[PDB]
Amino acid sequence: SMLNSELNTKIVNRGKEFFGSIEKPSLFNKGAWMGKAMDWSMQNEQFKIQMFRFVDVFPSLTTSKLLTEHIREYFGNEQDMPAFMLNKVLTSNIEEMARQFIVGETTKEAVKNLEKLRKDGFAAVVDVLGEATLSEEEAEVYTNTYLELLEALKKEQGSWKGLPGKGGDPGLDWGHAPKVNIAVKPTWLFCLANPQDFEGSVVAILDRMRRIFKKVMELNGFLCIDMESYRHKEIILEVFRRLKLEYRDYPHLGIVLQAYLKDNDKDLDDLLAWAKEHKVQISVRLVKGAYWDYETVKAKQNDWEVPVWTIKAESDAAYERQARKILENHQICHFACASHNIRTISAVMEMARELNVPEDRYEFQVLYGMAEPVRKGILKVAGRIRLYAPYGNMVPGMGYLVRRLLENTANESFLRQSFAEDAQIERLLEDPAVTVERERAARAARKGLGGLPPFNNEAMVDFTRADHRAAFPKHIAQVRTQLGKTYPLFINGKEVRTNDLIPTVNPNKPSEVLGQICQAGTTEVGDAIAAAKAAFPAWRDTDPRTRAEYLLKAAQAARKRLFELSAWQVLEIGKQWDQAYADVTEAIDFLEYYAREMIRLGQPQRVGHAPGELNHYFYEPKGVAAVIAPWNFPLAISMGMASAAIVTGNCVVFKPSGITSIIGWHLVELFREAGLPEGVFNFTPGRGSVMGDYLVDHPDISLIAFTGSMETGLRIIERAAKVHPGQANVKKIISEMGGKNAIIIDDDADLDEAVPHVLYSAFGFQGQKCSACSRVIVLDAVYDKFIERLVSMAKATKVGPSEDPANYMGAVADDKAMKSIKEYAEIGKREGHVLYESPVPAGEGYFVPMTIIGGIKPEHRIAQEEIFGPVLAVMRAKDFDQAIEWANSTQFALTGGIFSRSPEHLAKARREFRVGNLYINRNNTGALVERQPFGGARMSGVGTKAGGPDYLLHFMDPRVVTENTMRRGFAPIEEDDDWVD
Amino acid sequence: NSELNTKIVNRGKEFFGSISGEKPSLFNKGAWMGKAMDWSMQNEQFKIQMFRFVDVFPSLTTSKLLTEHIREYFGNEQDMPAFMNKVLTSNIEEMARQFIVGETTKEAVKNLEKLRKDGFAAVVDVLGEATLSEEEAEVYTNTYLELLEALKKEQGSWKGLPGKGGDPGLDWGHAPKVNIAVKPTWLFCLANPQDFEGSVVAILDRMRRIFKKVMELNGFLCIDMESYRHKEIILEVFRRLKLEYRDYPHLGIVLQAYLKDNDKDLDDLLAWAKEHKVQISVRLVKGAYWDYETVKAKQNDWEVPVWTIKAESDAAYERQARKILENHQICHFACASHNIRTISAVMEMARELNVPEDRYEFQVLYGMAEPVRKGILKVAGRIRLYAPYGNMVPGMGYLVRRLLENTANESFLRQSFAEDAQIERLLEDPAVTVERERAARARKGLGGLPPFNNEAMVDFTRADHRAAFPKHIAQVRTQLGKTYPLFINGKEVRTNDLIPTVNPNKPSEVLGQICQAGTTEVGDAIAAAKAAFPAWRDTDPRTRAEYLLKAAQAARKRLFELSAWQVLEIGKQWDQAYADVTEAIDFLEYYAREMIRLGQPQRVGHAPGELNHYFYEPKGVAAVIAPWNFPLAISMGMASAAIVTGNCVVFKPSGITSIIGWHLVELFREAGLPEGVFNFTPGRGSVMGDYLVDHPDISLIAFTGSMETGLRIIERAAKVHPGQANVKKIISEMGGKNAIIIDDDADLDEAVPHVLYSAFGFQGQKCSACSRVIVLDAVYDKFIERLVSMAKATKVGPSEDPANYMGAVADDKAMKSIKEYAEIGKREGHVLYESPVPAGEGYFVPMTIIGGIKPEHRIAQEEIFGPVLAVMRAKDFDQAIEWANSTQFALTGGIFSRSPEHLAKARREFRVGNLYINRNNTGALVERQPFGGARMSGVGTKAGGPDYLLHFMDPRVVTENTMRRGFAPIEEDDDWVD
Ligand SMILES: Cc1cc2nc3c(=O)[nH]c(=O)nc-3n(C[C@H](O)[C@H](O)[C@H](O)COP(=O)(O)OP(=O)(O)OC[C@H]3O[C@@H](n4cnc5c(N)ncnc54)[C@H](O)[C@@H]3O)c2cc1C
Repeated sequence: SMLNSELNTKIVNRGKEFFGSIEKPSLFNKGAWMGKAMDWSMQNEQFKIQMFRFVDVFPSLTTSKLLTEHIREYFGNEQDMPAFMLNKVLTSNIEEMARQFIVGETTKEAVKNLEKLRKDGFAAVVDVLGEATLSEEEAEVYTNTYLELLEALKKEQGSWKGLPGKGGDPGLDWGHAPKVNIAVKPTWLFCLANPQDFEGSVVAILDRMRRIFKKVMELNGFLCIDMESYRHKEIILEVFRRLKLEYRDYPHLGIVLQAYLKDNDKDLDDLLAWAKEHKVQISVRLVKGAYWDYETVKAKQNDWEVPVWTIKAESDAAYERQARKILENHQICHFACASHNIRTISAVMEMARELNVPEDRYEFQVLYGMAEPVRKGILKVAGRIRLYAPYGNMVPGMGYLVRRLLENTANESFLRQSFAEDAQIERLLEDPAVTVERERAARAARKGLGGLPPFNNEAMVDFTRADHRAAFPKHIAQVRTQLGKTYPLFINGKEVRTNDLIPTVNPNKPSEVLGQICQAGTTEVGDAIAAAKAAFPAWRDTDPRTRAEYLLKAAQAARKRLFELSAWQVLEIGKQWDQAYADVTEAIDFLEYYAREMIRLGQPQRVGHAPGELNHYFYEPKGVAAVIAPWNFPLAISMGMASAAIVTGNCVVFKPSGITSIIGWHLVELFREAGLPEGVFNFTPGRGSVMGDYLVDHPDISLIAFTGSMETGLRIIERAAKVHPGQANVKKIISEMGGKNAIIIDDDADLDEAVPHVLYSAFGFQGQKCSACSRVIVLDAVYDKFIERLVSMAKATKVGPSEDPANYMGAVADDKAMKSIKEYAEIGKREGHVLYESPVPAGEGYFVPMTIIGGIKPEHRIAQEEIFGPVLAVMRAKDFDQAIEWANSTQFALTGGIFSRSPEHLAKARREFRVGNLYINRNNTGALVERQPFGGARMSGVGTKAGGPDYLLHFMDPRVVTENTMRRGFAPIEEDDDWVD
Repeated sequence: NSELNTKIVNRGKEFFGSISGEKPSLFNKGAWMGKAMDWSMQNEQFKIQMFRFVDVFPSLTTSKLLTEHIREYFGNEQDMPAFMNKVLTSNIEEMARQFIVGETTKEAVKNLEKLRKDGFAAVVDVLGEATLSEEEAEVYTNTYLELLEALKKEQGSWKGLPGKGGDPGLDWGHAPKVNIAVKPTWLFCLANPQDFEGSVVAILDRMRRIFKKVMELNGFLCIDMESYRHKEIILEVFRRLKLEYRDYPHLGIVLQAYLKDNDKDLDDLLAWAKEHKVQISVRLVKGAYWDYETVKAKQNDWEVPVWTIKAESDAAYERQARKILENHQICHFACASHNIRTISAVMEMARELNVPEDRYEFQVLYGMAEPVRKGILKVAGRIRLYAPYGNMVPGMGYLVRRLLENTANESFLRQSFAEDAQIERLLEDPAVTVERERAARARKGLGGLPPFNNEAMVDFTRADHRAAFPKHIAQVRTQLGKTYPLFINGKEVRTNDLIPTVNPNKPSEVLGQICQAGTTEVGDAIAAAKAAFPAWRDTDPRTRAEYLLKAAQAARKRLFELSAWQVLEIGKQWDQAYADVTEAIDFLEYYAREMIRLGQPQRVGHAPGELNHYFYEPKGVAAVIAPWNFPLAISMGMASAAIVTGNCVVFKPSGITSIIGWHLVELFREAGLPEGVFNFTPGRGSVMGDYLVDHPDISLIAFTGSMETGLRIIERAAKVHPGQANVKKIISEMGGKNAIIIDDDADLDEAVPHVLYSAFGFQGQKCSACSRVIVLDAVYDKFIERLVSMAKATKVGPSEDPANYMGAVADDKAMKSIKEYAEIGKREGHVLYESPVPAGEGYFVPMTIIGGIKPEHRIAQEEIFGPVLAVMRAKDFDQAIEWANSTQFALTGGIFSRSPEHLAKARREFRVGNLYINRNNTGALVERQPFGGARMSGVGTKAGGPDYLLHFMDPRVVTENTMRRGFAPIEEDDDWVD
């Protein structure tokens, strides 16, 4: 509009006067060493990656040997290094870089330097550096540091003259602002902060934030609650709202809001409306946001909507739009403009003039140590400028430095464009709404096959959503209205009841009987095999695209029942909410992936190129498949094995585990809803002592798909090898048989990541995963530090019923598992030494303590035998060679992990740590279809990888038809013929 | 010459002018044939339907067969072109009569006289189904004798065709009135340059009988030229018959200008005639087998023997016609062509060389190119019609060839009379056409390697290939008597248990002595392979593939030598031995390329912040237990596949082909393969067989052999013993009981020799061999008569003599086992044929055919692995399929059928691992026919195909979280936001 253009002219002219008054920030001073290192990082993305990852690992390089080797592995030798580049050249320069952005390493030093900044005319908001909070003790250390800082500031602020203002209180900064202002990171107050336990996380954080806030109010100071990643945004908003209402008359409490979030337009509207409704005032520090790359990656990894804008100008436009909304509401909402962008700052200054906002309702904030000319200009133009000033230990100071280097050298950074790229000032001061429309239009100007979308994994449950948080209590309650049923066999499209019933109960409350399961005798199993055999010829002759359609229909049937199917798993086998939902989404992924794989593999392909001849290569099913499924992934692996057999043209006789037979019945419901032909899927739970060998030995079985224990799998393999009278085929074995999986913790591991990932790998679903970490192999010189943090984090977690989301893990599968795991725990405590043994609930339930045992060596039984429970063995390796040797010292080879930031050690692990799925710098559990096709060799399996592009072939046999096309000396010319044209 | 070329173009222009727009009957769109060919020429799919229908038509001998084939080829009435049941039968029969001068000798003679009254001479040809026996050769021979006796009685009453001078009793004053053409291979059912001398003699002896009768009436005999396979044979028949009757002028030979060889062949033949002071006659043609020769050569990696630009054949024709005309004193000339440019060229060159008219005449095929025929009559006056006569069944096959000829895209007749091609282009000097076309002309590999191609088959059209086997067999006999040790960890290990290996066709000939490994030595070889495995596994896949490539080049340089060893050690025929070695080479070249393709880790998934790479790992030590019947091919295939995938091999060759097994030692050592990667441990199964299979350090077993042993291995290998690292992977091929179905509409000219070769090639010792031929009721009696009659022509004897079809079986144990099966089968069904065998030493089993066999019989179920063929009589096609599927095996199968419905039913329900349509069911090639089956024939692994190497490995995934401190590198295939 006309008015829009007139204000834009004022902003652009203010930005022009801003640039004209300024000279480069010190980070862009290419005379200094950090300016040279950053200049080459901005020209060479390969070097940027090396340098920034080096600074990240640098604080763990605690010996001369670690440091020298990492320097060579990251940067090469002295020949390949850049001109400005050893153990002294980098160490002093990197440490000097990190000190550029921190106001001190101790509280006393920080307070002295904060006083110096005041005499230069700058206010401050003080922040405490820290490694990630992984325990209650660490949360207390962080909390008590703020309390210590506030006590030091309390004794000094009385002697500080307020920064000069235009009027008001000469004891206050600019006449109105509190002299003491601190910022706190909420998740640093609770190591288990997680919206899966929303109330518990809010309360734990609020209780510590309240203790800090009371001290702040005694000082008449300001507390700002910082905003972190999207995972915790709603938690943090709720902490702010509760604390504000507890002290409704105290004005000096702020919250950060992130303009790069699509949610923020609504979140700001909501918070303003909420403050009006409750008749309180608030303060907002508006930022763009600090986690852009992380949010984009994390959402894409989980098929979630990306919560951030992804055109940089959209964040700039959102900031100016949201800053206007705050300034319009200045009577209720104090404003802190937190940006280094001259356009953004100039826009806020002119909007404040347009809206005639009193100066005591807005101030400007920049980070200590950067954008100095923008900082000096704000001081000279506005006069109210506060530095965000972190202080503390150099180890988290190094991580902070990396984030600042990333911020300043980003391709889209306003600072880089202004002071490194010689950008045109007109384009820099452009209305970002104009930039948005241009970038969108340019963008407006992976494919599937056969009209189907490409494969994508089904979205994980998203507990940032109120509706997802509410769904599990709702659907667990709805499931409890349908208990007590008798589940029959399902054979040839008919329900068949038998007189032999086995109850299935809640492992966390065994007095809760969920239903009764009919058991098949050998007669009923034989009927199921016969029905599968009779259905096989017409199913085999069904078009592969048509067979795949049944799987797609079953996938949509499960997708529509996702929370219901999950709730059943919570009760029948003690899955935690996330674990249950991930089991159902994996089942859906198998269906969607195997449908597409059969479509891909179902068309015959010409092979060879000789003329006068056509050879077509294609696949045939085998016949009847016995599918013997585990309880620990009761829908995922059951549906994967069964649907793979079915879509490739076989018919299935399915034995679910005797303790997850209701989940097994879900397969019946899903295939029935898909309209699958009768006999193609038959459901025969039964007693292995009655019908187990019968099923495996039967001459009409052509394939056995099994996931379970090594002892049972090896026995099945032995028995299936025999060809009985009337047996058409050599029986094909698809077998997955578990593991004894290790994670290696290298000297240079990032323990803030390694500790929580190891804890989840070991104790997620109380360790009942073939992929679970049961050995953590820790390098000698990091052992004591790692186990202290691991044990301290373990002590914060609670063991209890899985329907309660506050519990980390709960009861194991049944009484037999409990007895067997407890025996293994006693064996392990005699082999090594107990480091942690959790409390468990009193009363009923198959509870085994969360157990960590140290001093374990490869000779020990709990270093070799799969326990399948919450028992973690900690092993102390003398060097990295022994760590790999120990990792490889079992009969198994299923999964493994390594936390290391050494290129040489990672290369050695990739080559020699020969598990079927090796994970680098993350947990070794949670494989996804297509991304991590899953399975191993040695005693862990027969080298079949479910969820990958080699799997379906195992359910089939190849066939070739060769035709001589020549008649009377002529043959049709075919497209791919080798000919003479 | 430009002036000569202008005279030729003007001569052609007058020719087209004198034709007056007339079209040959095949291009007359007012007639039914013209409409059918018009639509065939506009619609390639209909051409295929109509031409294949005319081919199958003579076998549609019942009303049901006919009705069903019409519907299957053409659809229902609504789906048919307008010009289109009894109407179809009569129109096709009328088409065939257009090209045939009669059905009986008396009718042919009467119609040849009518031709004379219209001014045309003739050369008479006898129609016949393919000669598949000596009796059929005698019928064909005696038909020419009968024709000549009839012509002898008539020719004296024929006034000679008018000429300008010479003898009034001869045609045009000089040509004999009786002129016949004979197809040499119709005189011998086993004509094959692999037995060059035997083929020449057999053909020559019958050709001489015909020639004597020809000379008795002062007639002309022309020896026609057939496919390139027999070209040198036929040239040699002509030269010998010429020299036996050096003074008799009226003997001709056909030469084909579409052959690259023909410039030299014509020159050689003229020089030969000058050297021997004889005269010759040449009927120069372009050639009748062009599509076949191009296909056959491409199928065998042979140089295509024909020019492949059509103008090159035209240019060769004019060049070679000039050469003949220049040599008219020695060489009489028949210009056999329907091409007005070609004809005009010959006319003008003869005029410019002043060639006497008695030294050249013109020939066309009866019933086609009618305006061309008439124009030659008018301008030249000396025009002879090639006139076949005889039975309608071969008459239909001849009709198809004529329809193909007339409607070809490059046909001069199609271009002139269907396509309205420009006259100036039609009459252009074809040398100018060649240059323009060659100018216009002016499959890839991966990583600097050429694409995979199968190694060329031995080519016995070449004198050097025919001479190589006797020379290399003799060299092998200078190498007999050696002791062959074990080969373990790069070292020779001798034991004191020696087993001789002898020639199965002459057991008194001892080829050598083979050391036997005990369990100690097998344990040592397993230990050596296990110790070599870590560094071999860590060797780059491209480097491992390089050892296979070097081994293939080492074998290629020794091809005839390696072949000769197999002739003597296991009784391979020359072709079978060479094919064994080329298949070994193919495995090496193919698996090298496959490992290069599979050796690179691939990114899987597309999520950012994450890299997943999917790749493969070897297993460890592989036991390789190889058969004697493909002793280099399958040994090298199984061993090289295990090796290239990063495993190490302990290899047990068969106890009766251990010298061939030692060739793997020689080849891998020449390639420089690291020690311990390949270990050679022949041994007694009763001493070390279970020990090798049971051993805990074995991770994979690759086996080809009997079902009984394969199933034993599968059972024992499933056990996991203390210290065993892996569940043992089985790669197993266990033989078959393979059937070929002969449908009612089968082309028996093709089916009979393909069944014979499938059943008796390498005396039936192939897992793929046809041991059951399932024949539809209504064609049973005719099929077995022709099969037995062909079998009777073949000879059983030593494989080093190429005259023998098959020879001795593998050893004394096999001979006794097979002979016992033959006796069992003779009590179940009824003997149809039992060949003679040589007297004296040798493990000979008669070539044996037994009829009346039913699925309940032992020899319809049990694999005999020898020259014993069961013939089964099925009452209908459903029963034929049911009987084909009635065994416990499912390895190979064949069907001869020209019914789309029956072929579709076979493709779906005849569920063998390798089904072959209208050809033999043996002889699978790498990549073209990946080989192997399920049921009791194997575990679904297919050697020579793109799924095979994965069976020697296990997959592995590395997943890396690439995010540090909130940032990750962006990778090319990331799902991102730009
Ligand atoms: C009386 C007589 C007897 C014959 N006897 C025999 C015989 O015993 N053996 C024999 O092999 N043939 C024989 N032929 C020849 C054969 O049957 C064809 O009639 C003849 O080749 C057609 O040649 P053209 O000059 O009539 O027609 P055109 O249309 O001029 O020439 C067609 C010919 O060119 C050749 N040709 C087609 N495409 C290509 C290409 N892409 N590249 C290179 N060359 C190509 C083929 O030879 C084809 O037949 C005989 C022909 C006649 C008239």
